[PDB]
Amino acid sequence: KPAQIRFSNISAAKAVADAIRTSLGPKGMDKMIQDGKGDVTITNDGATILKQMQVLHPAARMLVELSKAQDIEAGDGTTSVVIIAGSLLDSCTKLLQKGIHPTIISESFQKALEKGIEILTDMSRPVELSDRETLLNSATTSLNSKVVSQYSSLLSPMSVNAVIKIVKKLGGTIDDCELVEGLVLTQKVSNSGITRVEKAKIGLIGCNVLLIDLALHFLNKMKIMVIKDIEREDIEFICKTIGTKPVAHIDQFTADMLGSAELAEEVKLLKITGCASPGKTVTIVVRGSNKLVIEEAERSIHDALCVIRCLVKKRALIAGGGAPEIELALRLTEYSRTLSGMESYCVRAFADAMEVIPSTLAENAGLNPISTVTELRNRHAQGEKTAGINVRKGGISNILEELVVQPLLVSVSALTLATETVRSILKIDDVVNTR
Amino acid sequence: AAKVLCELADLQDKEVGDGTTSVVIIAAELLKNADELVKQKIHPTSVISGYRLACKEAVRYINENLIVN
Amino acid sequence: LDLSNGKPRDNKQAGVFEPTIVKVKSLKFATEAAITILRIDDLIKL
Repeated sequence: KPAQIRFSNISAAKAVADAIRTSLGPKGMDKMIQDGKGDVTITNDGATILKQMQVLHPAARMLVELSKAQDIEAGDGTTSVVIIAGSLLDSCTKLLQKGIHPTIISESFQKALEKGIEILTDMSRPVELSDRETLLNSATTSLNSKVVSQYSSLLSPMSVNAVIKIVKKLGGTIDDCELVEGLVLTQKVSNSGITRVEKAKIGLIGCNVLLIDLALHFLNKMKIMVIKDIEREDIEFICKTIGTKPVAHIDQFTADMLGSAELAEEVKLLKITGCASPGKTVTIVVRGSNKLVIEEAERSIHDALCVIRCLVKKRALIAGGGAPEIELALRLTEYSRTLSGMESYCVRAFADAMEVIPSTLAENAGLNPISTVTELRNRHAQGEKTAGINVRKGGISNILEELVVQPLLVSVSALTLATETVRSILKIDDVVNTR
Repeated sequence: AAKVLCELADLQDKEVGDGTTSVVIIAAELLKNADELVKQKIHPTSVISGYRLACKEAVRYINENLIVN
Repeated sequence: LDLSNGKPRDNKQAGVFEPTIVKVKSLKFATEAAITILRIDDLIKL
Protein backbone atom coordinates (compact mmCIF):
# COMPACT_ATOMS: atom_id res chain seq x y z
CA LYS A 1 0.00 0.00 0.00
CA PRO A 2 2.14 2.94 -1.22
CA ALA A 3 -0.58 5.44 -0.23
CA GLN A 4 0.78 5.40 3.34
CA ILE A 5 3.70 7.69 2.40
CA ARG A 6 2.07 9.94 -0.21
CA PHE A 7 -0.67 10.78 2.30
CA SER A 8 1.89 11.57 5.03
CA ASN A 9 4.08 13.88 2.94
CA ILE A 10 0.97 15.93 2.13
CA SER A 11 -0.27 16.22 5.72
CA ALA A 12 3.29 16.95 6.85
CA ALA A 13 3.63 19.77 4.31
CA LYS A 14 0.04 20.89 4.98
CA ALA A 15 0.77 21.61 8.65
CA VAL A 16 3.58 24.04 7.78
CA ALA A 17 1.46 26.24 5.51
CA ASP A 18 -1.59 26.10 7.82
CA ALA A 19 0.49 27.82 10.53
CA ILE A 20 2.55 30.45 8.68
CA ARG A 21 -0.36 31.52 6.44
CA THR A 22 -1.65 33.91 9.12
CA SER A 23 1.57 35.98 8.82
CA LEU A 24 0.82 36.74 5.15
CA GLY A 25 1.14 40.34 4.03
CA PRO A 26 2.11 43.44 6.02
CA LYS A 27 -1.12 43.25 8.07
CA GLY A 28 -0.51 39.60 8.97
CA MET A 29 -0.64 38.07 12.42
CA ASP A 30 2.49 37.66 14.52
CA LYS A 31 3.56 34.48 16.31
CA MET A 32 4.83 33.27 19.69
CA ILE A 33 7.84 30.96 19.30
CA GLN A 34 9.51 29.32 22.31
CA ASP A 35 13.23 28.71 21.89
CA GLY A 36 15.20 25.87 23.46
CA LYS A 37 17.11 28.25 25.73
CA GLY A 38 13.78 29.27 27.32
CA ASP A 39 13.29 32.80 25.98
CA VAL A 40 10.65 33.62 23.36
CA THR A 41 10.31 36.07 20.48
CA ILE A 42 7.58 38.03 18.69
CA THR A 43 8.17 38.29 14.94
CA ASN A 44 6.07 37.97 11.78
CA ASP A 45 8.91 37.55 9.25
CA GLY A 46 8.36 34.10 7.76
CA ALA A 47 12.06 33.53 7.04
CA THR A 48 12.69 33.45 10.80
CA ILE A 49 9.63 31.32 11.60
CA LEU A 50 10.55 28.27 9.52
CA LYS A 51 14.27 28.70 10.25
CA GLN A 52 13.48 28.06 13.94
CA MET A 53 10.92 25.29 13.33
CA GLN A 54 13.58 22.53 13.41
CA VAL A 55 11.53 20.20 11.24
CA LEU A 56 12.25 16.47 10.93
CA HIS A 57 9.83 15.06 8.35
CA PRO A 58 11.27 15.06 4.80
CA ALA A 59 8.16 16.65 3.26
CA ALA A 60 8.40 19.63 5.62
CA ARG A 61 12.18 19.80 5.20
CA MET A 62 11.65 20.64 1.52
CA LEU A 63 9.46 23.64 2.41
CA VAL A 64 12.28 25.24 4.43
CA GLU A 65 14.48 25.11 1.33
CA LEU A 66 11.53 26.25 -0.80
CA SER A 67 11.45 29.55 1.11
CA LYS A 68 15.23 29.94 0.89
CA ALA A 69 15.13 29.39 -2.88
CA GLN A 70 12.75 32.34 -3.32
CA ASP A 71 15.01 34.51 -1.16
CA ILE A 72 17.83 34.17 -3.72
CA GLU A 73 15.86 34.33 -6.97
CA ALA A 74 13.30 37.10 -6.32
CA GLY A 75 13.83 38.02 -2.66
CA ASP A 76 10.18 39.01 -2.06
CA GLY A 77 7.06 37.05 -1.21
CA THR A 78 8.88 34.45 0.86
CA THR A 79 5.72 33.29 2.64
CA SER A 80 3.65 33.27 -0.57
CA VAL A 81 5.63 30.33 -1.98
CA VAL A 82 4.92 28.01 0.97
CA ILE A 83 1.21 28.85 0.98
CA ILE A 84 0.81 27.97 -2.71
CA ALA A 85 2.63 24.66 -2.31
CA GLY A 86 0.60 24.00 0.84
CA SER A 87 -2.69 24.66 -0.92
CA LEU A 88 -1.72 22.60 -3.98
CA LEU A 89 -1.15 19.44 -1.94
CA ASP A 90 -4.44 20.12 -0.14
CA SER A 91 -6.14 19.80 -3.54
CA CYS A 92 -4.06 16.76 -4.53
CA THR A 93 -5.75 14.67 -1.83
CA LYS A 94 -9.03 15.26 -3.66
CA LEU A 95 -7.37 13.90 -6.81
CA LEU A 96 -5.87 10.75 -5.28
CA GLN A 97 -9.31 9.85 -3.91
CA LYS A 98 -10.52 9.76 -7.54
CA GLY A 99 -7.86 7.20 -8.51
CA ILE A 100 -5.40 9.44 -10.37
CA HIS A 101 -1.70 8.61 -10.45
CA PRO A 102 0.79 11.16 -9.04
CA THR A 103 2.79 11.18 -12.30
CA ILE A 104 -0.36 12.09 -14.25
CA ILE A 105 -0.74 15.14 -12.00
CA SER A 106 2.88 16.21 -12.53
CA GLU A 107 2.66 16.56 -16.32
CA SER A 108 -0.77 18.19 -15.96
CA PHE A 109 0.77 20.93 -13.80
CA GLN A 110 3.43 21.33 -16.49
CA LYS A 111 0.59 22.61 -18.67
CA ALA A 112 -0.81 24.77 -15.86
CA LEU A 113 2.67 26.19 -15.23
CA GLU A 114 3.08 26.77 -18.98
CA LYS A 115 -0.27 28.57 -19.23
CA GLY A 116 0.34 30.14 -15.81
CA ILE A 117 3.10 32.47 -16.98
CA GLU A 118 1.09 33.32 -20.11
CA ILE A 119 -1.79 34.76 -18.06
CA LEU A 120 0.66 37.04 -16.24
CA THR A 121 2.28 38.21 -19.49
CA ASP A 122 -0.85 39.67 -21.09
CA MET A 123 -1.79 41.57 -17.91
CA SER A 124 1.71 42.77 -17.01
CA ARG A 125 2.82 46.24 -18.12
CA PRO A 126 6.31 46.33 -19.73
CA VAL A 127 8.57 49.18 -18.62
CA GLU A 128 11.93 50.69 -19.56
CA LEU A 129 14.95 49.67 -17.48
CA SER A 130 16.99 52.78 -18.35
CA ASP A 131 14.23 55.07 -17.04
CA ARG A 132 15.41 55.61 -13.47
CA GLU A 133 12.12 57.36 -12.66
CA THR A 134 10.39 54.02 -13.21
CA LEU A 135 13.20 52.33 -11.27
CA LEU A 136 12.57 54.75 -8.40
CA ASN A 137 8.77 54.38 -8.39
CA SER A 138 8.92 50.59 -8.72
CA ALA A 139 11.49 50.44 -5.90
CA THR A 140 10.01 53.04 -3.54
CA THR A 141 6.46 51.68 -3.84
CA SER A 142 7.37 48.21 -2.57
CA LEU A 143 9.82 49.66 -0.02
CA ASN A 144 6.91 51.29 1.86
CA SER A 145 5.83 47.83 3.07
CA LYS A 146 9.21 47.25 4.78
CA VAL A 147 10.09 48.03 8.40
CA VAL A 148 11.84 51.37 7.76
CA SER A 149 9.11 52.81 5.53
CA GLN A 150 9.52 56.47 6.53
CA TYR A 151 13.12 56.68 5.26
CA SER A 152 12.40 54.60 2.15
CA SER A 153 12.25 57.57 -0.25
CA LEU A 154 15.93 58.35 0.47
CA LEU A 155 17.33 54.80 0.55
CA SER A 156 15.78 53.82 -2.80
CA PRO A 157 17.83 56.19 -5.05
CA MET A 158 21.09 55.15 -3.37
CA SER A 159 20.53 51.72 -4.95
CA VAL A 160 19.65 53.30 -8.31
CA ASN A 161 22.85 55.30 -8.80
CA ALA A 162 25.01 52.40 -7.56
CA VAL A 163 23.65 49.79 -9.98
CA ILE A 164 27.62 46.62 -4.29
CA LYS A 165 28.70 46.78 -0.64
CA ILE A 166 27.03 48.71 2.19
CA VAL A 167 29.13 50.18 5.02
CA LYS A 168 27.34 51.05 8.26
CA LYS A 169 28.39 52.46 11.63
CA LEU A 170 26.72 54.10 14.61
CA GLY A 171 26.20 57.85 14.79
CA GLY A 172 24.66 60.25 12.30
CA THR A 173 21.36 59.47 10.58
CA ILE A 174 19.85 57.50 7.71
CA ASP A 175 19.15 60.43 5.36
CA ASP A 176 22.85 61.04 4.59
CA CYS A 177 24.48 58.63 2.13
CA GLU A 178 27.35 58.76 -0.36
CA LEU A 179 28.36 56.50 -3.26
CA VAL A 180 32.03 55.45 -3.25
CA GLU A 181 33.45 54.29 -6.59
CA GLY A 182 36.25 52.44 -4.78
CA LEU A 183 35.99 50.49 -1.52
CA VAL A 184 35.45 51.35 2.15
CA LEU A 185 36.15 49.26 5.26
CA THR A 186 34.77 49.30 8.80
CA GLN A 187 38.28 49.19 10.34
CA LYS A 188 40.87 51.78 11.39
CA VAL A 189 44.53 52.36 10.51
CA SER A 190 45.86 51.99 14.06
CA ASN A 191 48.55 52.15 15.33
CA SER A 192 49.87 54.10 12.33
CA GLY A 193 50.51 57.84 12.61
CA ILE A 194 50.21 59.00 8.98
CA THR A 195 46.49 58.41 8.27
CA ARG A 196 46.77 60.13 4.84
CA VAL A 197 48.64 58.55 1.92
CA GLU A 198 48.82 59.62 -1.72
CA LYS A 199 50.44 57.31 -4.28
CA ALA A 200 49.26 54.17 -2.50
CA LYS A 201 49.94 50.56 -3.46
CA ILE A 202 47.92 47.82 -1.76
CA GLY A 203 48.79 44.15 -1.31
CA LEU A 204 46.86 41.61 0.76
CA ILE A 205 49.00 39.57 3.17
CA GLY A 206 56.62 49.29 -2.37
CA CYS A 207 53.36 48.41 -0.65
CA ASN A 208 52.37 51.49 1.38
CA VAL A 209 48.90 50.35 2.55
CA LEU A 210 48.99 46.94 4.25
CA LEU A 211 45.65 45.11 4.64
CA ILE A 212 46.49 42.21 6.95
CA ASP A 213 54.39 45.01 19.02
CA LEU A 214 57.80 44.84 17.31
CA ALA A 215 56.12 44.71 13.89
CA LEU A 216 54.09 47.83 14.70
CA HIS A 217 57.27 49.84 15.34
CA PHE A 218 59.39 48.62 12.41
CA LEU A 219 56.56 49.08 9.89
CA ASN A 220 56.30 52.73 11.02
CA LYS A 221 59.97 53.50 10.33
CA MET A 222 59.53 53.02 6.56
CA LYS A 223 56.29 55.08 6.70
CA ILE A 224 53.99 52.21 5.73
CA MET A 225 50.31 52.32 6.65
CA VAL A 226 49.44 49.28 8.78
CA ILE A 227 45.80 48.15 8.65
CA LYS A 228 45.01 44.86 10.40
CA ASP A 229 41.97 42.99 11.78
CA ILE A 230 40.20 42.36 8.46
CA GLU A 231 37.65 39.56 8.10
CA ARG A 232 37.40 37.33 5.04
CA GLU A 233 34.27 38.97 3.59
CA ASP A 234 36.35 42.01 2.60
CA ILE A 235 39.05 39.88 0.92
CA GLU A 236 36.66 38.82 -1.86
CA PHE A 237 35.66 42.41 -2.71
CA ILE A 238 39.01 44.22 -2.50
CA CYS A 239 40.52 41.80 -5.03
CA LYS A 240 37.95 42.69 -7.70
CA THR A 241 37.83 46.41 -6.85
CA ILE A 242 41.53 47.40 -7.00
CA GLY A 243 43.08 44.20 -8.38
CA THR A 244 44.98 42.83 -5.37
CA LYS A 245 45.91 39.22 -4.59
CA PRO A 246 46.78 37.47 -1.30
CA VAL A 247 50.35 36.96 -0.10
CA ALA A 248 50.67 34.01 2.30
CA HIS A 249 54.48 34.12 2.58
CA ILE A 250 57.16 36.76 3.07
CA ASP A 251 59.13 35.51 0.06
CA GLN A 252 55.94 35.60 -2.03
CA PHE A 253 55.73 39.39 -1.52
CA THR A 254 56.60 40.92 -4.90
CA ALA A 255 55.34 43.45 -7.45
CA ASP A 256 52.83 41.05 -9.05
CA MET A 257 50.80 40.84 -5.80
CA LEU A 258 50.33 44.60 -5.21
CA GLY A 259 47.70 47.10 -6.31
CA SER A 260 47.27 50.82 -6.86
CA ALA A 261 45.12 53.66 -5.57
CA GLU A 262 45.11 57.40 -6.24
CA LEU A 263 43.96 58.08 -2.66
CA ALA A 264 43.67 55.90 0.46
CA GLU A 265 42.98 57.83 3.67
CA GLU A 266 40.76 57.71 6.75
CA VAL A 267 38.35 60.65 6.49
CA LYS A 268 36.44 56.28 11.24
CA LEU A 269 36.19 54.64 7.81
CA LEU A 270 38.85 54.03 5.15
CA LYS A 271 37.69 56.00 2.12
CA ILE A 272 39.86 54.63 -0.71
CA THR A 273 38.94 56.19 -4.06
CA GLY A 274 40.57 55.95 -7.47
CA CYS A 275 40.69 52.20 -8.07
CA ALA A 276 42.35 52.51 -11.51
CA SER A 277 41.85 48.80 -12.26
CA PRO A 278 39.43 47.01 -14.63
CA GLY A 279 36.23 46.11 -12.81
CA LYS A 280 32.67 46.99 -11.77
CA THR A 281 32.29 47.89 -8.09
CA VAL A 282 30.74 50.47 -5.77
CA THR A 283 30.39 51.02 -2.02
CA ILE A 284 27.59 52.97 -0.32
CA VAL A 285 28.31 54.82 2.93
CA VAL A 286 25.36 54.58 5.34
CA ARG A 287 25.00 56.28 8.74
CA GLY A 288 22.67 55.74 11.68
CA SER A 289 22.20 56.48 15.38
CA ASN A 290 21.29 53.14 17.00
CA LYS A 291 22.56 49.67 16.15
CA LEU A 292 19.07 48.30 15.41
CA VAL A 293 18.54 51.14 12.90
CA ILE A 294 21.66 50.47 10.81
CA GLU A 295 20.95 46.73 10.69
CA GLU A 296 17.49 47.40 9.26
CA ALA A 297 19.01 50.06 6.99
CA GLU A 298 21.15 47.39 5.31
CA ARG A 299 18.08 45.19 4.76
CA SER A 300 16.26 48.22 3.33
CA ILE A 301 18.84 48.66 0.56
CA HIS A 302 19.57 44.93 0.23
CA ASP A 303 15.85 44.24 -0.26
CA ALA A 304 15.73 47.24 -2.61
CA LEU A 305 18.38 45.66 -4.84
CA CYS A 306 16.19 42.54 -5.08
CA VAL A 307 13.56 44.69 -6.81
CA ILE A 308 16.17 46.20 -9.14
CA ARG A 309 17.34 42.68 -9.99
CA CYS A 310 13.72 41.70 -10.64
CA LEU A 311 13.27 44.55 -13.14
CA VAL A 312 16.44 43.65 -15.05
CA LYS A 313 15.46 40.03 -15.71
CA LYS A 314 11.73 40.80 -16.10
CA ARG A 315 11.18 44.33 -17.47
CA ALA A 316 7.52 44.24 -16.50
CA LEU A 317 5.26 45.18 -13.59
CA ILE A 318 2.12 43.57 -12.18
CA ALA A 319 -0.56 44.59 -9.71
CA GLY A 320 -0.24 43.63 -6.05
CA GLY A 321 -2.52 42.21 -3.41
CA GLY A 322 -3.42 39.08 -5.35
CA ALA A 323 -4.72 41.08 -8.32
CA PRO A 324 -3.07 38.95 -11.07
CA GLU A 325 -3.89 35.81 -9.05
CA ILE A 326 -7.61 36.23 -9.81
CA GLU A 327 -6.84 36.30 -13.54
CA LEU A 328 -4.68 33.20 -13.02
CA ALA A 329 -7.50 31.34 -11.26
CA LEU A 330 -10.17 32.34 -13.81
CA ARG A 331 -8.38 31.93 -17.15
CA LEU A 332 -7.03 28.48 -16.22
CA THR A 333 -10.60 27.35 -15.54
CA GLU A 334 -11.44 28.23 -19.15
CA TYR A 335 -8.37 26.49 -20.61
CA SER A 336 -9.38 23.27 -18.83
CA ARG A 337 -12.75 23.26 -20.62
CA THR A 338 -10.99 22.52 -23.94
CA LEU A 339 -8.64 19.82 -22.57
CA SER A 340 -9.21 16.09 -22.17
CA GLY A 341 -7.79 13.17 -20.22
CA MET A 342 -6.82 13.72 -16.59
CA GLU A 343 -5.36 17.17 -17.35
CA SER A 344 -8.66 19.08 -17.14
CA TYR A 345 -9.44 18.04 -13.55
CA CYS A 346 -5.82 18.77 -12.58
CA VAL A 347 -5.66 22.23 -14.17
CA ARG A 348 -8.92 23.05 -12.38
CA ALA A 349 -7.45 22.03 -9.01
CA PHE A 350 -4.36 24.13 -9.78
CA ALA A 351 -6.57 27.22 -10.09
CA ASP A 352 -8.39 26.59 -6.81
CA ALA A 353 -5.00 26.56 -5.06
CA MET A 354 -4.41 30.22 -5.95
CA GLU A 355 -7.86 31.34 -4.73
CA VAL A 356 -6.68 31.05 -1.10
CA ILE A 357 -4.01 33.77 -1.39
CA PRO A 358 -6.54 36.64 -1.73
CA SER A 359 -8.87 34.83 0.68
CA THR A 360 -6.08 34.73 3.27
CA LEU A 361 -5.18 38.38 2.69
CA ALA A 362 -8.89 39.12 3.02
CA GLU A 363 -8.74 37.32 6.38
CA ASN A 364 -5.64 39.23 7.52
CA ALA A 365 -7.29 42.46 6.28
CA GLY A 366 -10.46 41.90 8.33
CA LEU A 367 -12.70 41.48 5.29
CA ASN A 368 -14.78 38.39 4.56
CA PRO A 369 -12.65 35.61 3.00
CA ILE A 370 -15.40 34.68 0.51
CA SER A 371 -16.99 38.00 -0.48
CA THR A 372 -13.54 39.44 -1.27
CA VAL A 373 -12.46 36.82 -3.82
CA THR A 374 -15.97 36.26 -5.19
CA GLU A 375 -16.39 39.94 -6.10
CA LEU A 376 -12.94 40.20 -7.71
CA ARG A 377 -13.60 37.34 -10.15
CA ASN A 378 -16.26 39.37 -11.97
CA ARG A 379 -14.25 42.60 -11.66
CA HIS A 380 -11.41 40.84 -13.52
CA ALA A 381 -13.70 39.01 -15.95
CA GLN A 382 -15.34 42.26 -17.05
CA GLY A 383 -12.38 44.49 -16.11
CA GLU A 384 -8.70 43.75 -15.50
CA LYS A 385 -6.19 43.40 -12.64
CA THR A 386 -6.62 47.05 -11.58
CA ALA A 387 -9.05 46.13 -8.80
CA GLY A 388 -7.77 43.96 -5.98
CA ILE A 389 -7.21 43.74 -2.24
CA ASN A 390 -5.94 46.91 -0.55
CA VAL A 391 -4.63 45.97 2.90
CA ARG A 392 -3.65 49.53 3.88
CA LYS A 393 -7.26 50.75 3.84
CA GLY A 394 -8.93 47.37 4.36
CA GLY A 395 -11.15 47.14 1.30
CA ILE A 396 -11.35 46.55 -2.42
CA SER A 397 -9.73 49.37 -4.41
CA ASN A 398 -7.80 49.99 -7.61
CA ILE A 399 -4.34 48.62 -6.81
CA LEU A 400 -2.73 50.50 -9.70
CA GLU A 401 -4.27 53.73 -8.36
CA GLU A 402 -3.37 52.88 -4.74
CA LEU A 403 0.37 52.95 -5.61
CA VAL A 404 1.09 49.26 -5.00
CA VAL A 405 3.26 47.40 -7.51
CA GLN A 406 5.47 44.32 -7.66
CA PRO A 407 7.66 43.01 -10.51
CA LEU A 408 6.79 40.11 -12.78
CA LEU A 409 9.69 37.96 -11.53
CA VAL A 410 8.39 37.72 -7.95
CA SER A 411 5.06 36.12 -8.87
CA VAL A 412 6.64 33.97 -11.60
CA SER A 413 9.39 32.49 -9.41
CA ALA A 414 6.91 31.88 -6.57
CA LEU A 415 4.91 29.57 -8.86
CA THR A 416 7.82 27.80 -10.58
CA LEU A 417 9.71 26.80 -7.43
CA ALA A 418 6.37 25.90 -5.81
CA THR A 419 4.95 23.71 -8.58
CA GLU A 420 8.29 21.99 -9.22
CA THR A 421 8.53 21.15 -5.51
CA VAL A 422 5.04 19.63 -5.50
CA ARG A 423 6.05 17.46 -8.45
CA SER A 424 9.04 16.30 -6.39
CA ILE A 425 6.59 15.18 -3.69
CA LEU A 426 4.37 13.43 -6.24
CA LYS A 427 7.45 11.53 -7.46
CA ILE A 428 8.01 10.00 -3.98
CA ASP A 429 6.73 6.46 -3.41
CA ASP A 430 8.37 5.76 -0.04
CA VAL A 431 11.29 6.84 2.15
CA VAL A 432 13.82 4.59 3.92
CA ASN A 433 16.59 5.39 6.41
CA THR A 434 20.21 4.41 5.71
CA ARG A 435 23.45 4.35 7.69
CA ALA B 1 1.59 37.04 27.45
CA ALA B 2 2.41 38.50 30.89
CA LYS B 3 5.84 39.94 30.03
CA VAL B 4 4.18 42.32 27.55
CA LEU B 5 2.80 44.14 30.60
CA CYS B 6 6.21 44.20 32.30
CA GLU B 7 7.84 46.23 29.51
CA LEU B 8 4.61 48.26 29.32
CA ALA B 9 5.43 50.14 32.53
CA ASP B 10 9.18 50.39 31.90
CA LEU B 11 8.65 52.74 28.95
CA GLN B 12 6.08 54.70 30.96
CA ASP B 13 8.48 54.91 33.93
CA LYS B 14 11.22 56.76 32.03
CA GLU B 15 9.21 59.40 30.17
CA VAL B 16 6.37 60.19 32.62
CA GLY B 17 7.26 58.22 35.75
CA ASP B 18 3.82 57.82 37.34
CA GLY B 19 0.49 56.06 36.95
CA THR B 20 2.08 53.00 35.34
CA THR B 21 -0.33 50.70 37.19
CA SER B 22 -3.40 52.24 35.53
CA VAL B 23 -1.85 51.58 32.11
CA VAL B 24 -1.85 47.83 32.74
CA ILE B 25 -5.49 47.79 33.88
CA ILE B 26 -6.73 49.53 30.72
CA ALA B 27 -5.01 47.04 28.42
CA ALA B 28 -6.03 44.09 30.61
CA GLU B 29 -9.77 44.79 30.34
CA LEU B 30 -9.57 45.60 26.62
CA LEU B 31 -8.51 42.04 25.78
CA LYS B 32 -11.35 40.58 27.86
CA ASN B 33 -13.80 42.42 25.61
CA ALA B 34 -11.78 41.92 22.41
CA ASP B 35 -11.82 38.15 22.89
CA GLU B 36 -15.61 38.37 23.20
CA LEU B 37 -15.64 39.96 19.74
CA VAL B 38 -13.71 36.99 18.36
CA LYS B 39 -16.33 34.76 19.98
CA GLN B 40 -18.89 36.78 17.98
CA LYS B 41 -17.04 36.05 14.70
CA ILE B 42 -14.96 39.25 14.56
CA HIS B 43 -11.41 39.13 13.24
CA PRO B 44 -8.69 40.77 15.40
CA THR B 45 -7.59 42.94 12.46
CA SER B 46 -10.81 44.99 12.47
CA VAL B 47 -10.47 45.40 16.25
CA ILE B 48 -6.93 46.79 15.93
CA SER B 49 -7.84 49.53 13.44
CA GLY B 50 -10.90 50.44 15.51
CA TYR B 51 -8.81 50.74 18.68
CA ARG B 52 -6.25 52.97 16.96
CA LEU B 53 -8.97 55.41 15.88
CA ALA B 54 -10.63 55.22 19.30
CA CYS B 55 -7.21 56.21 20.66
CA LYS B 56 -6.88 58.93 18.01
CA GLU B 57 -10.16 60.65 18.94
CA ALA B 58 -9.43 60.07 22.65
CA VAL B 59 -6.48 62.47 22.45
CA ARG B 60 -8.62 64.98 20.54
CA TYR B 61 -11.48 64.95 23.06
CA ILE B 62 -8.91 65.36 25.83
CA ASN B 63 -7.45 68.39 24.03
CA GLU B 64 -10.98 69.84 23.73
CA ASN B 65 -11.34 69.61 27.55
CA LEU B 66 -7.92 70.88 28.69
CA ILE B 67 -7.21 73.73 31.10
CA VAL B 68 -4.35 76.21 30.87
CA ASN B 69 -1.98 77.34 33.62
CA LEU C 1 -15.06 61.60 42.49
CA ASP C 2 -13.94 62.35 46.05
CA LEU C 3 -11.77 59.35 46.96
CA SER C 4 -11.66 60.31 50.65
CA ASN C 5 -15.46 60.55 51.08
CA GLY C 6 -16.93 58.59 48.16
CA LYS C 7 -19.00 61.22 46.37
CA PRO C 8 -18.89 63.40 43.26
CA ARG C 9 -16.70 66.49 43.49
CA ASP C 10 -16.03 69.38 41.12
CA ASN C 11 -12.31 69.11 40.39
CA LYS C 12 -12.07 72.69 39.07
CA GLN C 13 -13.06 73.99 42.52
CA ALA C 14 -11.50 71.11 44.48
CA GLY C 15 -8.26 71.24 42.50
CA VAL C 16 -7.86 67.62 41.35
CA PHE C 17 -5.71 68.37 38.30
CA GLU C 18 -3.40 66.08 36.34
CA PRO C 19 -0.83 66.59 33.56
CA THR C 20 -1.61 66.21 29.88
CA ILE C 21 1.24 63.75 29.25
CA VAL C 22 -0.15 61.27 31.80
CA LYS C 23 -3.63 60.47 30.48
CA VAL C 24 -2.58 60.77 26.82
CA LYS C 25 0.45 58.46 26.88
CA SER C 26 -1.27 55.93 29.16
CA LEU C 27 -4.09 55.36 26.66
CA LYS C 28 -1.59 55.08 23.80
CA PHE C 29 0.69 52.58 25.54
CA ALA C 30 -2.25 50.52 26.84
CA THR C 31 -3.85 50.36 23.39
CA GLU C 32 -0.55 49.62 21.63
CA ALA C 33 0.30 46.78 24.03
CA ALA C 34 -3.17 45.22 23.75
CA ILE C 35 -2.75 45.27 19.96
CA THR C 36 0.51 43.36 20.39
CA ILE C 37 -1.03 40.66 22.59
CA LEU C 38 -3.98 40.33 20.20
CA ARG C 39 -1.73 40.39 17.12
CA ILE C 40 -0.25 37.11 18.38
CA ASP C 41 -2.12 34.27 16.66
CA ASP C 42 0.15 31.23 17.06
CA LEU C 43 1.97 29.11 19.64
CA ILE C 44 5.14 27.14 18.82
CA LYS C 45 7.04 25.12 21.43
CA LEU C 46 10.42 23.51 20.79
